[PDB]
Amino acid sequence: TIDSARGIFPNTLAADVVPATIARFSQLNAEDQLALIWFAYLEMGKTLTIAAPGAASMQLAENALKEIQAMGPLQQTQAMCDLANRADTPLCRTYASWSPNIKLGFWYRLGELMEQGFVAPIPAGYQLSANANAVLATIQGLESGQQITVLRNAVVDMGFTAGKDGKRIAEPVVPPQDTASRTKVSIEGVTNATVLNYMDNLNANDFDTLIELFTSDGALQPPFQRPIVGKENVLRFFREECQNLKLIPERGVTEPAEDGFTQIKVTGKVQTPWFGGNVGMNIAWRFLLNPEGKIFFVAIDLLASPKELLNF
Ligand SMILES: CC1=C(/C=C/C(C)=C/C=C/C(C)=C/C=C/C=C(C)/C=C/C=C(C)/C=C/C2=C(C)C(=O)CCC2(C)C)C(C)(C)CCC1=O
Ligand SMILES: [Cl-]
Repeated sequence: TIDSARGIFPNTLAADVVPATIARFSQLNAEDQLALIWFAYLEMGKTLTIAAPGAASMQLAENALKEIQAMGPLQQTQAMCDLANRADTPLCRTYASWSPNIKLGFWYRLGELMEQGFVAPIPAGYQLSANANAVLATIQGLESGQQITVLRNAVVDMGFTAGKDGKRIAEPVVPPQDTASRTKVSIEGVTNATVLNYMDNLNANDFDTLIELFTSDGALQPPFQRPIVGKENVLRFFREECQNLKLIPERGVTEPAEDGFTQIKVTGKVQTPWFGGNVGMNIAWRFLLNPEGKIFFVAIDLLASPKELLNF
């Protein structure tokens, strides 16, 4: 089953401090949630610059941003608290319809406006609650790759989803990289063509080729999230959330599994277009391939430390 395949390579130590820290953050008072992330954002910006949101994304968030910018200060603060509290409001429903990148670009803009004083800032001299100060301390002790994953997950969690098949807004799909200019990965130990083609197609934004590597019932499990099952949902996820990554796999190991299956573990690094080469996340991929080589299951794990990379 997909759910049992979740257990392959049980030695892999994932960075479960990330969902732990998100769960602590999610307990906090909404104003402290907003202050804490402001605090973390300012500090992090001393050494790491976030890439600008794409034009399409900004256009899609523009109405909502304008609405907030038109509010009085107290209402601005209430609107941001509504998003953090996951209140059911029109703003919260609009926000929930957005892909992660659009939500991130919305908050990018608000951060700039708060820095400039045009959107109500965190109150001057604000002191975090006892629980919130310790949450921030944990965040600031993590590796940058973990730090940025905590911030993304806090952003994505905000807002209010009412319904099963509500509208989904995402950025337009980029055209795949021309075949001529495509790079090929090299992985120590691993010549498996399905793994190599996985990595190379994702790096080229070639989602239609990538999806064809999977079994019809196959699943992909992103870090700290449940498996996404079947070709339509996995392709959806590629198109909405997996554009412009850079996968830098380094080494792997290849083992038999029950029934002519093969299990392969690869470790390496990943860069998100929000940070480019300044943040390299430590990642493992865990593949379960059927006898024909298609992908029945792949898990992508954020690793606890670089000491989890194979043969560090
Ligand atoms: C919120 C907020 C603010 C602002 C906050 C702001 C502006 C925060 C901005 C935060 C940003 C821009 C975070 C970006 C994170 C991106 C990550 C972790 C991507 C990981 C990708 C991975 C691992 C993908 C890997 C993958 C591989 C390898 C596969 O093989 C398959 C695909 C898959 C995707 C799984 C303010 C500052 C205004 C204060 C108030 C406040 O609350
Ligand atoms: Cl990303």
